[PDB]
Amino acid sequence: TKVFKLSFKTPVHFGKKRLSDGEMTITADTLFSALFIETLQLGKDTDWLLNDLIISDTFPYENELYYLPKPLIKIDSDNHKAFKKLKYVPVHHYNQYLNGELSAEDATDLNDIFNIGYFSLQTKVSLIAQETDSSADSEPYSVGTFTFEPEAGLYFIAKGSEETLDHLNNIMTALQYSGLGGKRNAGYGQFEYEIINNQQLSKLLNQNGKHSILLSTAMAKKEEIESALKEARYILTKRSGFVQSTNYSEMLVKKSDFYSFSSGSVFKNIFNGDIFNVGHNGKHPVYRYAKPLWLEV
Amino acid sequence: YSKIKISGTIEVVTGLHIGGGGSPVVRDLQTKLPIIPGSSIKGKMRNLLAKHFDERVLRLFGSSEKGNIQRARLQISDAFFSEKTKEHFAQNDIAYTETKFENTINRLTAVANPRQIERVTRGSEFDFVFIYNVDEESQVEDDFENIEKAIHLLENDYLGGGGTRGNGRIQFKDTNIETVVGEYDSTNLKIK
Amino acid sequence: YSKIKISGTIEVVTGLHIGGGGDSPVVRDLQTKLPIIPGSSIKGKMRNLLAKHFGLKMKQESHNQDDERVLRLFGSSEKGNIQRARLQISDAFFSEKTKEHFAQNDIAYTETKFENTINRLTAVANPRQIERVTRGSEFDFVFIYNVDEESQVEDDFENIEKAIHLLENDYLGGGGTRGNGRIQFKDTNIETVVGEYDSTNLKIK
Amino acid sequence: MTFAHEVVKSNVKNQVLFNGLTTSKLRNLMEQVNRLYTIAFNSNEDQLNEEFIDELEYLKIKFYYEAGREKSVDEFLKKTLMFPIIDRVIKKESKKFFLDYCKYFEALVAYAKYYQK
Amino acid sequence: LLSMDMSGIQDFIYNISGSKALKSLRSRSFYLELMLEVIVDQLLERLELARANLLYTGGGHAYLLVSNTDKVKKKITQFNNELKKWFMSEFTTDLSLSMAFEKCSGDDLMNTSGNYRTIWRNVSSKLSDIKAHKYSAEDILKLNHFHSYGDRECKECLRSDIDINDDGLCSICEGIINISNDLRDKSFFVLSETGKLKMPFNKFISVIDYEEAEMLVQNNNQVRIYSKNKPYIGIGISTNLWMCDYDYASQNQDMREKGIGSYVDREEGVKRLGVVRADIDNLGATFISGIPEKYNSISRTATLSRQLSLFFKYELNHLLENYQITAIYSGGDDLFLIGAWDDIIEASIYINDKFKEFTLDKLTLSAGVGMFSGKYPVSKMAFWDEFKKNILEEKLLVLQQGFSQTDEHGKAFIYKMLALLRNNEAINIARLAYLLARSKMNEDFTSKIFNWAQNDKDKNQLITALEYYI
Ligand SMILES: Nc1ncnc2c1ncn2[C@@H]1O[C@H](COP(=O)(O)OP(=O)(O)OP(=O)(O)O)[C@@H](O)[C@H]1O
Ligand SMILES: Nc1ncnc2c1ncn2[C@@H]1O[C@H](COP(=O)(O)OP(=O)(O)OP(=O)(O)O)[C@@H](O)[C@H]1O
Repeated sequence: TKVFKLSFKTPVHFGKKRLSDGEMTITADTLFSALFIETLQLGKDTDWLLNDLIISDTFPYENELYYLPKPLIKIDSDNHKAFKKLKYVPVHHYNQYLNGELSAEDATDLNDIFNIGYFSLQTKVSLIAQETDSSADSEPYSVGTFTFEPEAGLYFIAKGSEETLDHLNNIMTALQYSGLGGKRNAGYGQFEYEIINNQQLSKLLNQNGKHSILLSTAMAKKEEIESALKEARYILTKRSGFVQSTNYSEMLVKKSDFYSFSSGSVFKNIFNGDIFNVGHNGKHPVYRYAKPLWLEV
Repeated sequence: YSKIKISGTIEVVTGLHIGGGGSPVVRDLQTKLPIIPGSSIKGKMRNLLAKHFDERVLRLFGSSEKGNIQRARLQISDAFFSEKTKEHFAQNDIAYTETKFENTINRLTAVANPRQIERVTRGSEFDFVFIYNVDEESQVEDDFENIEKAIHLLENDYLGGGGTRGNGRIQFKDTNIETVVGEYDSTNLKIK
Repeated sequence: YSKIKISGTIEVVTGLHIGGGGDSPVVRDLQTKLPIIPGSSIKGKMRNLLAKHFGLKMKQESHNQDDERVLRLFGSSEKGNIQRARLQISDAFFSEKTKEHFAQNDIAYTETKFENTINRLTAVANPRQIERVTRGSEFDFVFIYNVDEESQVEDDFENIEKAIHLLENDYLGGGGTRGNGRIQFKDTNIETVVGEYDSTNLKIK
Repeated sequence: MTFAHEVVKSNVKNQVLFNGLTTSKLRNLMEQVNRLYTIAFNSNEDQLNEEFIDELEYLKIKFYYEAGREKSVDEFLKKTLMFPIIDRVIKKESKKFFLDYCKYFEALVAYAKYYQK
Repeated sequence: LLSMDMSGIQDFIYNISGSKALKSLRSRSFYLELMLEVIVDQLLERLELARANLLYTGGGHAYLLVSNTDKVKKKITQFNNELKKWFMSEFTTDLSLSMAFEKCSGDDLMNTSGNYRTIWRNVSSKLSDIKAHKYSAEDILKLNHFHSYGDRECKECLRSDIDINDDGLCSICEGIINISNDLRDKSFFVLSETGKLKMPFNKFISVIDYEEAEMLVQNNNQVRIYSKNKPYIGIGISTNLWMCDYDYASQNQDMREKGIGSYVDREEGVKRLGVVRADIDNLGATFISGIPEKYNSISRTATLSRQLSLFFKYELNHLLENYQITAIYSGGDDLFLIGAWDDIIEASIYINDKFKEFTLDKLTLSAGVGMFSGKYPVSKMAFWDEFKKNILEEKLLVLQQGFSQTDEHGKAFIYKMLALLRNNEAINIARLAYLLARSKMNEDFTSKIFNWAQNDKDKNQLITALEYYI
């Protein structure tokens, strides 16, 4: 169980609905998708890295401090205002939060100190139209990009057998030169990675409790969802989009809509996910990653 | 399979004006140091190369819109000032970006309305990186010949705005070719 | 597809005052603290003179449209039948040989010759000082010409020769009618920098 | 530093300016400083040229000679302390401080110009 | 005590990027408002009950005081089930509604020991934690297995699940366009079974005038006329719906609604757009805490809520009449105005003062205004005393008078001013001293400007004012 540190140094576009939307972190779906496409391009085998590996979502970090998503636990006060405005809780204070030891003023201070990047829109045009030869409008369009301070970035949580971890490290060595976002070929999204161990993160990841904090985007398989939702606090997130090299027409190929729990849901009955298939009318199967990575407290 | 890295620096022979804000120039909203978007480089190379001849230009950048789909083979990345230029200008106390004043003459009227434009200082150096993904062995020599031709045309052309008016001329120096993934020799490939 | 490069030097016959900074200084490169001739000024004067040579009508005065040849050579891309410019002007920099001469002979790069103003009915004078590059200095320029078509090349170079010939009998900079800013061209070279078109038969005086 | 402004206000006596000093008495003065201003603004390095050192010496020559001609010029050149600052500029060999002195004298000139009969 | 919350307004209202964006936004806020109104009315019909039972509506909330009967509870649960079915059928993530209720007694309402606030918080808490669990098992399975042949995203409305039609528009957004076209001219909206826009209970909304509405009344048709702030109507089921629908673009020579460029093309300054968002900062306590220990009755809470609703739904319409601004989202505690950069700022200050009058300086406003270029996706366009007295009134007026009296000093001179001021160095200050010496203003203007630049607070105010000038 290692973590992988990511520093960017170039703006990255991550996207929700259009190109001119900017987003800070990315989900396990696009992460596994990038790993899988990099593997296929490299020509190695996918069986090893399909049904053994567990990937957690990407989360941001700052100078020396790491972050995790806000648990969706019922804190019984009544402000319900400063906490709603909080999105990430530093690791130093995680167990303090889950025991209701976080004060309103401390929450305000954390919100004040949480600057880890800013948003930008760069305007771009496209003269590929008749403009080159005849009177034709240049078509302006915008892309949403997000940048980090020189001491920031994203990090991973990965776990599995050591052989799978070695394969993952190889693939990431390959991948640091492809992208991890949107307009990869337009100049966005190259990174350097580094493997680090953290004593505090390790203790947090190997705790023992009664609840569970979901750190990835997963969906229970058909026969286990019924028992999964006995006592659950969760939010669903729709995940759609097109696919890369499935048929002749990109604009005719579009993945089937899929729904999965978010990255902060709390469950009482642990379930195992699966790599659901979201293909139809296609030559090769298309995958989406739904497999949980729990922390028990 | 393997990946080839093309790294080097570019100089502005005359001032450069990408000007995404426009009359400002593109910057980073915190560091305020000007950059060069990779979209500009990619678009100018693609236009010049296409106008130099539609399979090879399809092959390098990839269109994937015409019922047949081709993944891009050459990735451009953004640029930033070199540390050398920052040190040099700080030592010599030189402003990073100039502001030229201009006009325009109304015919039958001959009254000039002024104009203000912001221009990157001459002689700055930007750092650039290209990544090439060799997917067909028998094509690397032709592809690099084409990319050299594209660089050659770009050296004899302009980037950004008002190129016919006397800005945007650039130059390429200190270019090395290094293989970083895989086992393809990248010592017989040249880009001037 | 080919491109033709035009190189030469522009000698200031008398004091040139571009002076885009507005006392009343002159434009300078901030890398070398030197006065320069912006390319857009050269190209604008070539445009104006060559347009005035050919037909320039009232209705033509209105819109900044002009003769098809001038528009063809300099590009409009404004209404309907747009034409991409075939000719690119570059800036001019204070050459190295004049660096050496003014260093060896200790010659200032810019005079400050004072002028005055005698208004009428009061005859009271009003003084001013302006800056202009010193006589005899030279600047290096480069042109790039695109050939989007094969047959027209001779006519375009004829028009270019005409434009240069007119410009040599006019002024750049300001106060031209008042003496400043006369230039002459010399040491011209024409070479096909990219492509496969010969240029041995092409000349610009 | 505006202490020049303070001294000029202290020098408006019951009105006269420096007891008979006029801006045109300063002609040769600002002409010399502006001429040096040009020759120095042309330079690149802050390490002063040594014919520039000679030129600063020649400027000090003009200072004593102007002081010798007129008593009001002498009073002006003594109280507002052109003379130690020139000496320290000669001792320091720094260009930026030379321009600092230049805007100092220009501040004096402008303020006096607005401060007149 | 029954409470309803609308899930996804702030997202679904802000997926607009088209050229007709402004027309949709007025139509989209009105669409969500009318959804809430028709759903609450339909509920009250189920309860065989009166309209007076609706204590508060606005934003995505609603509050009702209904009978505490097992019959009432079963009807509420059943209607919740059908309601959730319908929204899952039409949007499936973008819009959802929540139901919640908690028992209360007469002793509670009469403000005995502040338990009114306790029950208010309890119902809020139950509403806010039932949103955690929105989907049963079988529903979530039902969603994930539809290999259904569908088209692609609506241009005006960002939705993958939706299917486009002619000109790349789906049905919902085209109906939105039509009703937006009808918004400015016609004042009455009808609840009819054929209509134009799809609505919860197998109903449709179209537009009517008072005369054909009258005929509908004498047609004894099961209709509910919804009006545009019109009293003294007396037409069938009179529903003076409270809404602020103002647009300066209709004050021009053409009555037809115009695009965003009608406000961009102003020549009095840069061709840009202004946007303002405002929330009452002290509102949660105001509805919850109220007047402590002596006036926390249900009656006085109702009065407070209604007065806030009337302010945020009528007074804004009259206040905006002198500004080139169009009202988009108004109601609840949210205020959204879009228009010229100068007019947005002036109207923001003026409405701030007027609100301070209406609440007698008891409630305050938190607001933020930005500048963006024209025709930018309005979706992404949207995602006090010192500023008035010192900046707008004193320094801005000084600078305007000085720049109007002395010519030749355009954006270049002010931009050199900016270069000297932003880079807070003493060398820039000395340069600015020389620049003001060279400038041809009255000596008072120059002295005041220089001395403002010498103070950090005064230099920031000065740069703000002069940036406003351009
Ligand atoms: N019809 C509307 N059009 C535009 N904005 C609206 C509309 N109705 C309400 N709003 C505003 O949008 C805000 C954001 O709505 P949001 O999606 O956050 O839901 P909410 O009603 O606040 O409840 P919750 O967030 O708890 O689900 C509301 O608080 C309200 O002020
Ligand atoms: N006219 C009104 N009558 C009754 N309740 C209202 C009215 N307008 C708004 N509200 C309610 O008051 C609540 C205020 O919560 P909200 O988070 O929207 O603002 P807030 O808590 O004041 O935010 P902030 O404190 O950050 O300004 C809302 O949930 C809304 O339902």
